Amino acid sequence: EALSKLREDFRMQNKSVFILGASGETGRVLLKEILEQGLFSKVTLIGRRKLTFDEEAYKNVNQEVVDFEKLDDYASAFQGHDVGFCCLGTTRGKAGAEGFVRVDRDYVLKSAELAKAGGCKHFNLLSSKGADKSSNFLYLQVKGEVEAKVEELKFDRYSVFRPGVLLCDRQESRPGEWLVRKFFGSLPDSWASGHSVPVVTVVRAMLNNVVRPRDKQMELLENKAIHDLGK
Amino acid sequence: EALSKLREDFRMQNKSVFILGASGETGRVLLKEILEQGLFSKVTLIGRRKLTFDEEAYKNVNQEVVDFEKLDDYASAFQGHDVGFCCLGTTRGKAGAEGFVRVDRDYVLKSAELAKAGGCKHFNLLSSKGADKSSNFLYLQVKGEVEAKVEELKFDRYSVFRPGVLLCDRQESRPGEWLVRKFFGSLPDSWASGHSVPVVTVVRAMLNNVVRPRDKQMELLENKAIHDLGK
Ligand SMILES: NC(=O)C1=CN([C@@H]2O[C@H](COP(=O)(O)OP(=O)(O)OC[C@H]3O[C@@H](n4cnc5c(N)ncnc54)[C@H](OP(=O)(O)O)[C@@H]3O)[C@@H](O)[C@H]2O)C=CC1
Ligand SMILES: NC(=O)C1=CN([C@@H]2O[C@H](COP(=O)(O)OP(=O)(O)OC[C@H]3O[C@@H](n4cnc5c(N)ncnc54)[C@H](OP(=O)(O)O)[C@@H]3O)[C@@H](O)[C@H]2O)C=CC1
Repeated sequence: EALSKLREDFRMQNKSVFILGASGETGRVLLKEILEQGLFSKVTLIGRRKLTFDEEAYKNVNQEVVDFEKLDDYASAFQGHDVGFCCLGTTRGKAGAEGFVRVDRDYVLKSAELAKAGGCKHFNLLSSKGADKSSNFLYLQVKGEVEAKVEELKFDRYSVFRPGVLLCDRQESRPGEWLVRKFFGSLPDSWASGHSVPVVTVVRAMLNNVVRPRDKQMELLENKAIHDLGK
Repeated sequence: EALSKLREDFRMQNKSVFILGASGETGRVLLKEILEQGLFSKVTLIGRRKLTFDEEAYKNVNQEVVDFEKLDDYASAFQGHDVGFCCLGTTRGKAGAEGFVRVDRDYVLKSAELAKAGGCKHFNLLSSKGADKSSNFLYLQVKGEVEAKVEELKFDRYSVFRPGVLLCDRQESRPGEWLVRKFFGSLPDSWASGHSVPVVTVVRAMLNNVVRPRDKQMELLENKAIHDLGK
């Protein structure tokens, strides 16, 4: 109800959004929810390849195909958007150690830099629970490092999300949750919420947050807060 | 290619199929793949509630809404199908201990009994890795018990599938796999396949198996075999 009011006010602001990582599993859910909620008057995807869609609402989605190795040459793709969401990410297994840093730190930071120069007022970064630039684990070290480097850009509003392992298709209430929980010991039915979170809940938290009036310059939501806001 | 030949031969046999648990996550993927592959000339869902669908192919799907507490009164719903798939299942958290036994053992066994009496020649049961009727863990004890009780019905062909924890949306190649694997230690990139499996792979294994000519009266596929056959 109050949230409904915030969404209406937000739609009246005629805001545009750009998304990095829309082809990914979190990104595709974010795009779908953005279209289902009709929060933005213009939606632009920025990525390495053109995507093909099903439903009709996708017909109005703009796509900017870029070469991340020469991103500066595609600076125009980052011009004029009010809000940005970054769901890009790879793994060491798929890209090697250096390739992982290249995507999760370099491409993300460069994109953020171009977005700031392009007028973006609210940048949203999908990070991970445990992000720590001092970590000895490459994945968490890089997440902590890129969080800090994007903070330095000083967006009017910067939101960092640190979800636990991403679930899908109600895994949290299906038999697999019982099997995993039992493997770890005699635990309470709410144990899973501490280390995991459904991707739809993460997206709902991101969009419920986007319609709240800007307050603090930097917001960082840990897994519990994501569960609470993504209700 | 050889598999393509088996599928063609199977379609020429004009077989009908019934599915229990089509509303579930594995069941819905099984139904979708059955329609996409066009393996059966008649598809019937048996369950506690009527389901509503999207795509056109679902228009020919028959639905039998039954009361599992009085299943004998719905014996006609099990009449005449050649193949049956059971993807029913609940949890202790959702149904309590007795309620879990009621669904996973009682409803499943009763359904199998009615299917056998109804002429079903090939019954497929979705069980779990670790199923053991002697287990001290309720979930695995019940899975092991119902596997044995259905074996006693002596279907012409009985296939039991024991998948590890069910994944979805490429979780096996996304960052969550790296996080979970690292939590467990320094492990090889193929570690996850030993304890988990994508639901689509499970369904593909089930359907690749269904088109193979009957050989042994009972077949039991463990997680590795499911990964291999569900390629
Ligand atoms: N999955 C999980 O459990 C968790 C994930 N995270 C974080 O959330 C974010 C999203 O994760 P998730 O949705 O699972 O990721 P996915 O693997 O589903 O999506 C990854 C995205 O990044 C893009 N990408 C990857 N490599 C490149 C590249 N070399 N060049 C250009 N684009 C690239 C992909 O594009 P393309 O389709 O072209 O490859 C895709 O859009 C990541 O930053 C991840 O670290 C946080 C907590 C847990
Ligand atoms: N998820 C996992 O990781 C694993 C699952 N398994 C096994 O695979 C099977 C399928 O699992 P999964 O797809 O995740 O399950 P889901 O929870 O997605 O689906 C469960 C199904 O059982 C039906 N069901 C549950 N309770 C009742 C009831 N009281 N009366 C009638 N129908 C009921 C559901 O119907 P409705 O929609 O009406 O509730 C639904 O069709 C289960 O037997 C599970 O134990 C095996 C290995 C791991």
